[PDB]
Amino acid sequence: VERIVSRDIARGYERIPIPCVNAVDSEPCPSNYKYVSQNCVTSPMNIDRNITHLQYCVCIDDCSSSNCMCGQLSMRCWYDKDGRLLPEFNMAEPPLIFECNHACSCWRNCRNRVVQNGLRARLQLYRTRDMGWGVRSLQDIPPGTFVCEYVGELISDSEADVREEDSYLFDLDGEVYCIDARFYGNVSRFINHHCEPNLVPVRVFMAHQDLRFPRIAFFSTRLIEAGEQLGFDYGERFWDIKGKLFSCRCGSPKCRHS
Amino acid sequence: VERIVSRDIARGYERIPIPCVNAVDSEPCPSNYKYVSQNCVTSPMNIDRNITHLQYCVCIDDCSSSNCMCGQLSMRCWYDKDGRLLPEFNMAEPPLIFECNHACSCWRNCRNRVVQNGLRARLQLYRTRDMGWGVRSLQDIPPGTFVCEYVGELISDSEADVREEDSYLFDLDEVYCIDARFYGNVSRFINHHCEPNLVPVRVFMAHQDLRFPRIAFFSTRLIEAGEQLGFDYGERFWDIKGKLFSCRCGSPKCRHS
Ligand SMILES: CCCN(C)c1nc(NC2CCN(C)CC2)c2cc(OC)c(OC)cc2n1
Ligand SMILES: CCCN(C)c1nc(NC2CCN(C)CC2)c2cc(OC)c(OC)cc2n1
Ligand SMILES: C[S@@+](CC[C@H](N)C(=O)[O-])C[C@H]1O[C@@H](n2cnc3c(N)ncnc32)[C@H](O)[C@@H]1O
Ligand SMILES: C[S@@+](CC[C@H](N)C(=O)[O-])C[C@H]1O[C@@H](n2cnc3c(N)ncnc32)[C@H](O)[C@@H]1O
Ligand SMILES: [Zn+2]
Ligand SMILES: [Zn+2]
Ligand SMILES: [Zn+2]
Ligand SMILES: [Zn+2]
Ligand SMILES: [Zn+2]
Ligand SMILES: [Zn+2]
Ligand SMILES: [Zn+2]
Ligand SMILES: [Zn+2]
Repeated sequence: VERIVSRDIARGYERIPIPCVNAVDSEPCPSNYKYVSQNCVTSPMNIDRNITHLQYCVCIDDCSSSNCMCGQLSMRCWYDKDGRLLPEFNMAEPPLIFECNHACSCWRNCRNRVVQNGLRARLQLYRTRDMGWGVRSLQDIPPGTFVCEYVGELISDSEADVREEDSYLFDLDGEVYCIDARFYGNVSRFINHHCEPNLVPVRVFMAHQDLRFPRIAFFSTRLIEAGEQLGFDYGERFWDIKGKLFSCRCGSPKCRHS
Repeated sequence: VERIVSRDIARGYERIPIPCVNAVDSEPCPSNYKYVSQNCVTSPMNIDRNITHLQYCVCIDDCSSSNCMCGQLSMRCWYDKDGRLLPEFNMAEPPLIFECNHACSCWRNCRNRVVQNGLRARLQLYRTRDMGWGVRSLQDIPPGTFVCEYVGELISDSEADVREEDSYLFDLDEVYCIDARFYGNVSRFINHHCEPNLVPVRVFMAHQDLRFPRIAFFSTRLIEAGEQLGFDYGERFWDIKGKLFSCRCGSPKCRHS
């Protein structure tokens, strides 16, 4: 029996609801954090938002030509007309993506705008048998589709150094910064690690181009089938620390942390 | 002959297009500014965005009850079920409005969220006969409706002190201004009227830094389809510009003619 413990963990802040179900145990919907749909701060982060520091394009079309400066900052625009990454996109070593912004001459519906349009896929928080909560897709997701952003509290490395919990940390890259999704986060905080992951994180710039503060967008690395759990590779720093305490349960025949 | 010089001056950044028409002269659509749908900065404004500094409500409903703590911040929520200001709203002395935010327990579709849902009314930039460009409504607007935000570049009082062009300034109160001269939305084109159909209301949404209210224009009366929008620029504007020109609003009670 699959109980519905929340019809929407986002309380309407996403384009569609993100329900939560539990077919495993009696645990209620998680409530020891606050859902936020965009990154937040406690202590101030001096993100450079001077509008005159944005690089921008002067395109008179839909930004599908090689002359778009935003595509050139991205090496090329990697988006097809449906917002999916081109097959040539390097999933193993992704470039920086510079989406168009409000300084550009183009319209809000131009080709180079995907992550700034926000989560679209139908996701569901659910109780796994042996890895706590996880996130699954309720629909087929084609390859190269934007799935969700890793959203949370932006903090300095020195602030991360003095927090007891580091199990919900994403390192952004001298002065380095982190997204801590422990106390404030979106759906991405519940995604478990997989060693052959169906999501890859991509560093993206949209409303600002402060290179210290990429936003982290997960794109699908393959066709994700309806019902599949999402996963990304937490990376070597997470496992250098947590491997002391537990081993990976992703179950991949190519698992690297078992 | 009414020429359509732009189907949408906002290039798709608003919920609806804002066309521009000219039935008066040769002038093409204005292009000596950059349209933005939300406030921007050049020099940094240290707006307090610490999420733990937000006051918030714990409502278990749609925030239509007497107990919503966000409504209490204005003594009460002033929005009805259609998002319009209650008849008792004091147009002559508007309170500060604190809308719900992401720290509240309520849902994103609660009652206390209007200005944060963005411009909805069907507006049009057009060429007036004797006041340059103006903005008109294409639809009837009932009283108390959110029409548009005064959007532009947030600058300090000392920065405004050294800017030559001051015809697109809105004063917020160590005071700040919105300068819509170089970056602005549709509101930068609204002309002054001495009996205005718009009133500016100070609103707080994603942050509650009292130095930086956002300026939301609400209708003071039923605005008729085709009517030009206007607000009262105030005494500081006319104390300065009265030296150069007189008011052309045409009101029989005009105060700056
Ligand atoms: C530039 C360094 C950024 N910093 C400080 C950091 N620290 C982590 N952990 C601890 C922080 C608290 N101190 C008591 C011990 C170290 C940490 C843990 C991660 O995963 C378990 C992780 O995954 C991606 C990234 C992490 N990043
Ligand atoms: C909080 C900052 C208040 N400040 C500095 C200011 N200055 C204005 N104007 C000038 C700026 C350049 N100096 C040479 C002379 C004064 C000004 C003009 C306005 O409308 C004609 C107005 O309308 C609402 C508001 C204005 N506000
Ligand atoms: C960001 S959380 C994922 C959400 C978590 N499952 C929960 O219930 O809140 C990361 C934590 O989940 C568990 N986890 C995630 N991936 C795992 C994996 N591949 N193997 C074992 N545990 C994993 C570990 O406890 C890890 O510290
Ligand atoms: C913020 S702008 C309004 C848009 C302006 N009509 C334009 O074409 O850009 C303010 C300027 O418009 C003109 N204006 C606005 N209201 C006026 C009024 N009631 N009487 C005379 N001129 C007015 C003045 O030149 C004023 O400095
Ligand atoms: Zn372009
Ligand atoms: Zn573009
Ligand atoms: Zn661009
Ligand atoms: Zn593994
Ligand atoms: Zn409430
Ligand atoms: Zn509230
Ligand atoms: Zn509310
Ligand atoms: Zn007048």
